[PDB]
Amino acid sequence: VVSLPRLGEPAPAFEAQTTFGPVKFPDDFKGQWVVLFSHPADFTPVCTTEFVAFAKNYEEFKKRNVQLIGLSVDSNFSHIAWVMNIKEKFGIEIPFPIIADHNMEVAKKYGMIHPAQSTTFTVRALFVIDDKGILRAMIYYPLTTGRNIREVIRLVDALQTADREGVATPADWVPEPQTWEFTEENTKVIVPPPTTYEDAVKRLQEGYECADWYICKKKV
Amino acid sequence: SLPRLGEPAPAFEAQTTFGPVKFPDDFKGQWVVLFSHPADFTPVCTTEFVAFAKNYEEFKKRNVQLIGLSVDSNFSHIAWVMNIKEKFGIEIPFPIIADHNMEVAKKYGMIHPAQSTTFTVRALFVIDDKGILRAMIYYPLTTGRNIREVIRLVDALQTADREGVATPADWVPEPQTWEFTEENTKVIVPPPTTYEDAVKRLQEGYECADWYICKKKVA
Amino acid sequence: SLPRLGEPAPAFEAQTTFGPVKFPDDFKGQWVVLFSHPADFTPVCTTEFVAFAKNYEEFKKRNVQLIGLSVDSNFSHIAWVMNIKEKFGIEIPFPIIADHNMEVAKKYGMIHPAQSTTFTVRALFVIDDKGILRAMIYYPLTTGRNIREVIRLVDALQTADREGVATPADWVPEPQTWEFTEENTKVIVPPPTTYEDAVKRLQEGYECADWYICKKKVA
Amino acid sequence: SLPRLGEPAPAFEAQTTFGPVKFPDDFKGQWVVLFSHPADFTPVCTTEFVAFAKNYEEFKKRNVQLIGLSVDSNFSHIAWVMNIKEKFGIEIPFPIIADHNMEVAKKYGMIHPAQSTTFTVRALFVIDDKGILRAMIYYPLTTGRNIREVIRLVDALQTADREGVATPADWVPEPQTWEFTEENTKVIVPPPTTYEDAVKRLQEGYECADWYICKKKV
Amino acid sequence: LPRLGEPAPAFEAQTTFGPVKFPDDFKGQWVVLFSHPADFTPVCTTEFVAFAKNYEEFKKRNVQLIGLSVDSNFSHIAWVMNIKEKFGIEIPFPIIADHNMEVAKKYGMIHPAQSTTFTVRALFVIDDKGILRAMIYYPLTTGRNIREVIRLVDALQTADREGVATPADWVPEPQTWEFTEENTKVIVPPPTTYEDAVKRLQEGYECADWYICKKKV
Amino acid sequence: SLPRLGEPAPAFEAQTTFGPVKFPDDFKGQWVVLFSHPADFTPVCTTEFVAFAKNYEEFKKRNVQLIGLSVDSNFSHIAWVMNIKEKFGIEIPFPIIADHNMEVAKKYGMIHPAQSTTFTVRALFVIDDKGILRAMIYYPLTTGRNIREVIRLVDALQTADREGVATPADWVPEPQTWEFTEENTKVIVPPPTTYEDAVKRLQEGYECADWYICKKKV
Amino acid sequence: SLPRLGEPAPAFEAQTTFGPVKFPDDFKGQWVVLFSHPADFTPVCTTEFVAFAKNYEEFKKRNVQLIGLSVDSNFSHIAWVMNIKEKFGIEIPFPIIADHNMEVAKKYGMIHPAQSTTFTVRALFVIDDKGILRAMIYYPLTTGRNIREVIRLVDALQTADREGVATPADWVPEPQTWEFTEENTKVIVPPPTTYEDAVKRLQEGYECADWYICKKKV
Amino acid sequence: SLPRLGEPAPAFEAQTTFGPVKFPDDFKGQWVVLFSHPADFTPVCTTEFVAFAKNYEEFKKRNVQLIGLSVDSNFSHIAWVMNIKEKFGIEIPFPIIADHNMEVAKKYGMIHPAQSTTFTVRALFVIDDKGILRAMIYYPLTTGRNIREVIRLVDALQTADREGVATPADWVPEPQTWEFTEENTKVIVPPPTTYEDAVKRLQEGYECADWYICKKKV
Amino acid sequence: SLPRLGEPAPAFEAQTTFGPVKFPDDFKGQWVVLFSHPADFTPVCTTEFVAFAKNYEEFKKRNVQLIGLSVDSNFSHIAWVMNIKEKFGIEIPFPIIADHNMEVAKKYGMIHPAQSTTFTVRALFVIDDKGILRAMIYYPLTTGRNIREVIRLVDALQTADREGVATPADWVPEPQTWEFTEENTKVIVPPPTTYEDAVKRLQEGYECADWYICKKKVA
Repeated sequence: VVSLPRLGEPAPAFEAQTTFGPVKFPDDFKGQWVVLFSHPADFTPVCTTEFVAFAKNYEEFKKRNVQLIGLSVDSNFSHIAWVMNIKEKFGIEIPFPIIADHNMEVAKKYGMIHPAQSTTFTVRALFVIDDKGILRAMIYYPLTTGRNIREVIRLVDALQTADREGVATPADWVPEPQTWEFTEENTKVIVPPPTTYEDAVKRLQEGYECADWYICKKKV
Repeated sequence: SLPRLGEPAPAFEAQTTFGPVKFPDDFKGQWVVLFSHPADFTPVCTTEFVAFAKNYEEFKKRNVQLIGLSVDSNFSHIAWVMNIKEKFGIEIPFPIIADHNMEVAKKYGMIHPAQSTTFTVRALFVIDDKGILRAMIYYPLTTGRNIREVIRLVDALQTADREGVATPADWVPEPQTWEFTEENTKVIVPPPTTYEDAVKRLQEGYECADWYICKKKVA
Repeated sequence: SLPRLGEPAPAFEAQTTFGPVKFPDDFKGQWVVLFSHPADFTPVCTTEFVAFAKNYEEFKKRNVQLIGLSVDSNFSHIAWVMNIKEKFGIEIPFPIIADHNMEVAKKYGMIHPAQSTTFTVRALFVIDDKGILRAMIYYPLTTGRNIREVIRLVDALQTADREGVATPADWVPEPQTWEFTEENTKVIVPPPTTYEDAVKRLQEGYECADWYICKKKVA
Repeated sequence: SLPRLGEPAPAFEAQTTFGPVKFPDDFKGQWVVLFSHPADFTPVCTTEFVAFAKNYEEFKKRNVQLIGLSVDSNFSHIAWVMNIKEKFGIEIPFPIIADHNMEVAKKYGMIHPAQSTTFTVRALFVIDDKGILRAMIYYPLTTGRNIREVIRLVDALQTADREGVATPADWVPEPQTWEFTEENTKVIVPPPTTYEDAVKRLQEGYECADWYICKKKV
Repeated sequence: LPRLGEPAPAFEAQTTFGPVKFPDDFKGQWVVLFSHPADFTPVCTTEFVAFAKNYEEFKKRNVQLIGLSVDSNFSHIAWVMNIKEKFGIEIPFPIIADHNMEVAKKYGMIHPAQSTTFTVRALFVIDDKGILRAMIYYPLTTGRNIREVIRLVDALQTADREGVATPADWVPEPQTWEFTEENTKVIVPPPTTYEDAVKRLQEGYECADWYICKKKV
Repeated sequence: SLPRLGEPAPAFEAQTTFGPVKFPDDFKGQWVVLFSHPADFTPVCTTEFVAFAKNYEEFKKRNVQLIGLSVDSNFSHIAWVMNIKEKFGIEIPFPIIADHNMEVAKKYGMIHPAQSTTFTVRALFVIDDKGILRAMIYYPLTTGRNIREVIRLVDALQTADREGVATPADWVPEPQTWEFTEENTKVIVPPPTTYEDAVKRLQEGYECADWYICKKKV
Repeated sequence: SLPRLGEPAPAFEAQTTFGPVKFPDDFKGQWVVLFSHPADFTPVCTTEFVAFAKNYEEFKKRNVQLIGLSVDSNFSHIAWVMNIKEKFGIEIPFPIIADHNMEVAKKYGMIHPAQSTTFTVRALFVIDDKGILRAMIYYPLTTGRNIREVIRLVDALQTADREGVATPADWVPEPQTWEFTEENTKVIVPPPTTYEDAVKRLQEGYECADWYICKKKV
Repeated sequence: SLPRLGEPAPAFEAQTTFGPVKFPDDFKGQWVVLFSHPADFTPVCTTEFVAFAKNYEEFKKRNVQLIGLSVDSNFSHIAWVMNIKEKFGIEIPFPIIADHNMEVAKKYGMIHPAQSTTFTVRALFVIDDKGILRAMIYYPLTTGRNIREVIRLVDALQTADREGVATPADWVPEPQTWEFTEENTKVIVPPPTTYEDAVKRLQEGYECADWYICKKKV
Repeated sequence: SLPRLGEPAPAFEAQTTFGPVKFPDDFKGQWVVLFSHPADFTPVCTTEFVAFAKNYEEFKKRNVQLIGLSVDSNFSHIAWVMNIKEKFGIEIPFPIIADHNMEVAKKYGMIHPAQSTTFTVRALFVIDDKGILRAMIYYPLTTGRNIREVIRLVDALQTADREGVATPADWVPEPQTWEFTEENTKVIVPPPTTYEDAVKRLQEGYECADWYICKKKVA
C-alpha cells in the first residue's frame, strides 16, 4: 500500500457521508455510470473552477446516465459551506454530491493520497465506473493542475460506445464532429491560495481578480 | 502499486527501438511523456502512435521526450514501425521500450489483470526535467487517449513551475479550438485473434489499412 | 489515553491560521489554553469562538495564549474566520490548529468514537508557562463551554503558583458578578447535514446568522 | 486510561457512607454527578463538599444523584462529615465512596501520578439516566471546582436531550446572575502535613475553622 | 529437465489457430512442439518456411506441428502475414503465444545466458499418447535440421510399430538429402534499432525484409 | 536439472578408456562432443560408436574431441572396444568415460527414470573451446542419432563464432548430399536380456555380428 | 552395514542373467550361496566363476543355488559369460545379478570405499532353505576365494541343522584330500585400465587367455 | 556395524592372557590374525584353539601374531588355557583378549543377536603390518573355521603386497595337499548348560576329553 | 542406584548353573541370599563358595535359598564348579547366575567402577519369603565375607518377623562360639593375571590348590 485501483475490477466499496446524505458506493449507483473524483481541499481555487465546470456540464453527464460525485478529506459542514460560498460568489449551485472522507478511508482505497504531494489532502484523482460498478479508467493530476472536463465527457462517450457497439475507439475519437473552444478566460492562471488568515486579508489587496480570498486569477 | 506523484519516477534500464536507455537518467534536463500500449500490431495503438508522431514537433518545442513501451520484443517493435510507415506514410520518431518480462510495466502499475495478464493498459506518465513523476493516466484497452490533452497537461505543468501558479479547469496558455472531424468519429473493429479470422476480416467490407486495423462508423 | 495532569503537555508540531507552531517550545514563558472544536461551520463552535475572541484581552493580560484546534484544513479555518467576521463583526484573534490527520487530537484524548470517529469533542487544556498540563475538561458535541470559568480557572492556577496557596470552591480574585442575559438562553438547532437541508433551514423561520447557526428559545 | 464520552460509564461496586452501591444498576433513571476529592480533612475539598451540600436541592430537582469519592475509608469519611457538621452547620446529604484500593479511581482515570500516586485529582463526571458518560472535568489538587458550572452543565445536557438542541457558549436556561462575594476571594493555606505543624497552624492567626482549613486574603 | 518417457508437460495456451489444451487436444496424433526466440527474426523465418514446405510430410505421418514463442498472438499473425507476403508461403500450423513464459519454463526453453526474454530453439517429439519421446535444444545462432526431425519421427514410429530399435543414421528407405548452394547462405544478425533496420536494407545483402538478410561465407 | 546453454559445461573428473580426465579443463582450446550411451554391448550403441569412429577424422579436422560416456566400468568398455574391433574392423579412437555411480550423468540430465533408472539416455552435448555448453540433444534408448547432423551442428556453431553470423534452417558450409543406402534401412532386434536368450538369438537367422547386435529389414 | 547372522537375508528384487529374481523368496526350500565380484572382465573374478562353474554339480547335489552379483549391467554380464565360454570352453551355469545402482550391494555391506567406491568386494553369503543368513566372508579385491571351503562350509551348516551337532575346526563329512597343483600357484597380473594398456598387455610375455586375464609365476 | 576393508582396524586397549595390549599399535610391523570365539570351555572353540596352537610356527614364520578374543574374563581365559594343557597336552602360545563389556566386539561387528546377545560369533580378521583391515570372516556358533584357509589367505595377501599381483581362486604359493583324516569327521555334541547335565554328559558314551567337549562320528 | 530396603527386590530373569530362574517369583515362600562374586577362578571367591557350600544345610533348614552371581558364562561356572570339586572335595549345591551383560548386577548396584568396570564387587542381599529386600552388604574385591554373620543376619531377621521383636547388637538365637583357627589366618596371594605368571605362580612355593588360589601367612 498504497495500492493502484485495478482497472476492470469492481470499484472499491465504501459507505460515506455526502452533501446529499449517506451513500453506499458504488452500490447506490448500480445501473448508472459514475464519475468519482477527488479534490484536495474545500475553499481552494483550482478546485472551485473544476466544481463550476462540472456543474455547468451537469446536464451533459445526466443525459449520459452518469452520476458525478466529488470527494475530499474535508468535513460535510465545510462542504456545505463551500457550496454555499460558490453559490454566493459565482451564482452556481453545485448539483452533485461531495463525499466527506475525513479519515482518508476512501482516499486510501483509491490511491488518492500521494505523500510527496500532500500527506493530508487528496490529489486530483478521477475514476470512471460503469453501470455494473466496474472501474473502467482513471487519471491522477497533481495539486497544481486542473482537469479537462470535456475529456471526461469524451472518455465516458468512448467507454459507453465501446460497450454498446462492441468496438474500440481510436486516438482522439469523438461520437460526432465537434469543436472544443478555449477562450481568453481559459488562459487565466491561479495564484496559490493564502495559508494564514493575515495573508488571506492581504491577498485581497494585491490587485488580482479575486472572487474571494482563496480564488484569485491573473494571466501569464 | 501506484507510482507516487512528486517522487522520482521508478528507475529502469531497458532496450528500445532507439537503443538502450537509462531511465530517467538519460532524460535529465528534459520532460518525459512515458506511455504504454498493450500490443504491437493492434489498432487503437496504431492510431495513437500516428497521432503522437504527427504531434512530435509539438512535444519537441516543449522540451518533451516521448517514449513508448509495450511487452513486445524490439524486433516486433521495429516490424510494427515498418508496417506503420508502409500503411500510413508516417515514421515513428520516438523510441519504444521493449519490456519483455514486464519489469518496467510492474514498476509503473501498468499490468491490470482483469484487463490483461500479459499486456499493459494504456498508461501514461508525465515526468519533469528532474525525473519527478508529475501526473499519470490509465485508460483501458478499448479506449484511445487524447493527444492534445497530453500536450495541454505538459503546458499546464510547465507553466506552474515557470510562473509559480496553478492552472484552473480547462486551462490553456492561449485561446484555441480543438477540432474533431468526421474522421475522428470512425470506430475500430476489435482485431482478429486467429490467422484464419485475420484473413476473413479482410473480406468483411470494412475500411482496413491492414488486417488488424479496420474502421467503420456507428449509428 | 488521558493526558496526565502535572506532566509536560504532549508535544507536537502543527499548521495553524497564524502559521506553523512547535508546542510547547514556541509558548515557553506563556500560559496556554489549548481547546478543540468538532468542526468549522458548526454553531456551538461559532458561539464559543466569538466568546473567546471577545475575551481575548482578558486572556492576554493573564499571559495566556489561546489556541484552537479542529481536524479541518487551514483553508476551511480561514473561510470560517472570514464568515465569523462578516456575520458577527469579530475577527478571531488567536490561531486555530489544522489537525488534518488527528495526530494532535489523539495525543490529547480528544477523539471519543461514540461521540464522533472524525471530529474532536470539546476538549480544553490549561497549560502553564513551563509547558505543564494543569487542568482539563471534556464537554460533548452538544454543549458549549463556559468561557468565564476558563478565565477563573487560569486565575486560580496562577494565584496558586504566585502565592503558594490553594483556592476554594467558587474562588474568584475579587468580588464579581457573572451576568447571563436573555441572549444566553437561546438554544441552537442542530446544523443541517445536507446542502438541500441547509437551503431549507434558512427558510424555516429561526434566528439564523447563516445556514449552520440558527437559534430559538425553548417552550 | 481516558473514560469515553458517549459510552457507558465504567461499572463498579463500592462501599459508601450510605452503604454499598452498584453503579449503574442502582441509579438507572437518574442522572449522576460522580466526583472525586484527594483526601478527607483537607481544605479545598471541604469547601467543595459544603458547596455541593448547600446546592443539594438544586441537584435533586434536576433528578441528579451526587456521589463523591476518595481513597479514604468510610470511617474517615464519617469522621469528616461529623467534623463538617460541627464546624459549618451542614450535614453532607449525599454518599461518599470509600475507594480504598483505588479500583474505581483507576477505572475513571482519577490517578495522575505527578499530582499524587495515592490521592485522586478533582475529577468530575456527568452521567445520564441511561448510565452514559456525558461530560467530564479534571481539576488539580490546588484548585476548587465551580459548583454552579456543574449545575449549568447538567441543565445544558438535559435540555439537549429533552429538546433535541445544542446549547451555545455560556448558555443558561433562564436569565440569571452568579454573584461572587468577598467570601469567595479568600484563599486556602496548604494544610499542615505533620501533627506538630497542625498544632502550630492553629496558633498562626489565620481564619481557621480547624487545623486543616485556614483562610487568608491575598 | 523435461523427462523422456513421461507425459509431456500439460498446458493451456493461445495460438494463431485458437486456444489449445495440450496435449489433450492432440490425443491420437504425434506432436512436434518447437520454440523460436522471436517473431521477425531471420533464422526463425527460414525454419518456419522449411516446416511449412514439409507440412505434408508431417501430416502423412500423423504429426501435428506446433510452434511457440513469447511473442503475442498479434505479433504472430503479423509475422505469418509477412511471411506470406515476402515468401509466398502460408504457415499451415499453429504458433503458441507464450506471453508470460509459463509454457517455456515447463519445457526448459529459457536459458538465461542465451536470453532472459526469448526461448532457445527447443524441439520436442511427443507421441499419440502424449508421452515425451525425444528433444533437442539448439542455440539462438543455429537453425534446426528439418529432415532430421522427420527422420526422428519415422524412427520413433517404426520402433513403436515394429518393436525394434533403429541404428545410427537409420532411414525407412534409401534416400538422399540434398543441400544446395542456397543452403550455404549465412544470416546477418538482425538489426536491433529502427535506424539500423533502415540502413540494413541498403547494405547490399540479399534481404527479403529488413530482418532477414543472407550472404555467403 | 537441465544443463544451461551458454554457461560453462558442468565440470567433473572421471575415469576413461584413455586415462583420467578433468573436464572441461583438459580440453581447453578444443571443441568437445560429449555423448552418452546406455550400455556397452548393446546394438544401437555399437552402430553409433562405429559411425563416430568412422567420422573421427571429420571431427579431428574441426578441432573436436569426441568423448563418450556410459555407466559401465572401464573393463567393460575395453572388452566392448575389443569386440567392436574384431567384429567391425574399427578401433574406437576416442575416450569413453566410465561413470560408474552416475555422478556425471546426473550433472548432465542424462538419467530419465521412465527410460531407465540405471542407464543414461542418448544424450549429446556440443561444448566449445572455452568450455561453454552450446547445444544439446536427448534421444531415447530406441533411436540412434544422426552423426552427420552432429557434424553440421559443429560446423554451424564454429561458423557463427568465426563469422559473426547465424545459420539458417538446413544450413551447410558447402553444397553436399547425405546418402542413405539400403544398409541404413536395417532395423535392430532388441538385444537379449538373458544368457539363454542370447545363445538362442544367434540361432534365429537374423544378420548378427554378435549375440547383442542382430539386424533385419521391415 | 553388517548383515546379521541368524536373521532373514536382506530381501531384494533384481535383474539377472537368468531373468528376474525375487530374493530370497524365489529360493524357498533351497540353500543359496550369494556372492559378489567387483567387475565383469576382470581376472580373479574369471577364475572364481570358472571354479564355481566346474563345481556346479557339487553345489547342486547339496541343494545349493549359486548366484553371483556385481554392479555391471546385465548386458556386460552376458557378454562376459560369452567371453568365458569362448576363451575357456566353460558355460557359467548359474545366474548373475546386475546390481546396477548398488542397492543390493549396500544391503549386504558389499561396498568398502577404501577398497572401491564403485565395485563390490569379494563378499559371500551362505543362506539356508529358510532364507536365513548363516555365514559370510569378505575377501578384498586382490584375493580369490577358496571354493572347496565354501562347499565345506555348506556341508558343515547342513550337518549342524540335520544332526543337531556342531562341527570342529577343519571338519569334513568324510576323509578327503584337497589337492592344489602347480596350476594353482600362478598369480594374476592386475588388469589393464586403459585400452592402450590392454593392447600392450597382450605383448608383455604373460600367459593370457584374454587382455584382462594374464598369469605368471612368482 | 561393518568393519571396513582397507581402513585401519578399529583401535582398542584390553587385557589379555599375555598382559595389556594396545591394538593394533602394539603389533605394528606384524600381520595380525584377530579372531573371536563365543565362550571359554566350549567345544568347537577348543578344537579351533588347539588347531591354531598346532599351527603357531606356520603363523610365526609368516610374521603373523595370532590373538583370540571372547567376552570371558581373563581369569576364565587362564583357567581354560590351563584346562587345554591338562586335557590335551597343548599349551596355547598366543594371547586371548578378555572383552568383558563387548566394547571391542561391537567395534568389529562380532555380536549378532540372533546368534547370541552375550557371546561373539566366530569372527576372524586379517590385519596387515600397517594395522589395515585386509579380510574378514564371520562363521556361526555351530561351525568351526578352516585354519589352513586362514594361512592361505595370509599367504595370498602377503604375496599380493610383495609382488604387486592378485591371486586367483584356490591359489596357493606352492603345490600342496590338505589332508582331512577320520578325526576331522567327528562332530561335536552341543555342550551342557547345567552342572547336573555336565555330570550326566560324561556318562552318555561319547568321546569326551572333558565335560564340555564330547565328540562322535556321523 | 542403591537397592532400597523394605521394597521388592529388583525382579529379573537369568540363566544359572541349575537352569533359568525368574526372580523372585520362583522363590516365593523361601528366603533368598543373593550374592555376587567378581570372577570365576579367583581365590577369595573360591574360599567363599566353599564356605557357603559347607554351610548349605544351615541355610536350607532356615528356608534360605542361596544363589550366587557373576558376570561369567555358565560354561565358566560349570568348569569352576568342577574345579572346586576336584581341588576341595565339595560340590557347589546352589545355583550361580551367569549375568553376562551385567543387567542384573546393575539393578543391584553391584558394579563400582573404581573397583572394577567389568566385575561385580562382593555384594550380598538378604531377601525375605515375600521377595522384599531386607539387608545388604557390599565388600570390596580384596575382602572375603563372614558366612556366619550371614547366617546370624538371617536368624535375626527371621526372629524379628516371627516374634515381632528387634535384635540387639551381637544378637544370637542361643549361646554359641565362633572359632577361628590358624587356617583362618592365611592370606591369599592376588591371583596371576597372565598365563605365564600363572605357570610361574605354581613354582613359587606357596600353598596352592591351583594356579589361582595360593595362600601364605603374614610374618
